[PDB]
Amino acid sequence: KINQALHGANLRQDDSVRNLFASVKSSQSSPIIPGFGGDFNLTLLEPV
Amino acid sequence: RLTTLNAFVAQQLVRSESAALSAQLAKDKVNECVKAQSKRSGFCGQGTH
Ligand SMILES: *[C@@H]1O[C@H](CO)[C@@H](O[C@@H]2O[C@H](CO)[C@@H](O[C@@H]3O[C@H](CO)[C@@H](O)[C@H](O)[C@@H]3O)[C@H](O)[C@H]2NC(C)=O)[C@H](O)[C@H]1NC(C)=O
Repeated sequence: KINQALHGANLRQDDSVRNLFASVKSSQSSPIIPGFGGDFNLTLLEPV
Repeated sequence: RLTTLNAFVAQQLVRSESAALSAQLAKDKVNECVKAQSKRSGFCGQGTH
């Protein structure tokens, strides 16, 4: 019983995390380009 | 039995404070995005509510 309870808890917390993944997903966006921001050194934000 | 009832009272207090906070949240929705067209996209209505 506690095993199916923790299985339920794990599945609903995964449910919550992809609800917030659906929340964070934009309808449209732009690919990140190196040298972004012009003179703005945002290279730590660069995902490469 | 008395330990079981003590744990029962503990979880009843847990669900009581959870219901109190949930009622605070519920009145926050009914005052925030129900009676008004707020800009809370996804907080209560997904997309542009
Ligand atoms: C934007 O910021 C980042 C990080 O703050 C800068 O990264 C820099 O990257 C270079 C390349 O690895 C590092 O150069 C190294 O310097 C040492 C001596 O300092 C040298 O011996 C190595 O051979 C290597 O060339 C540099 O340390 C690093 N800077 C920092 C602060 O970590 C990047 O250059 C910045 N871009 C602009 C346009 O300002």
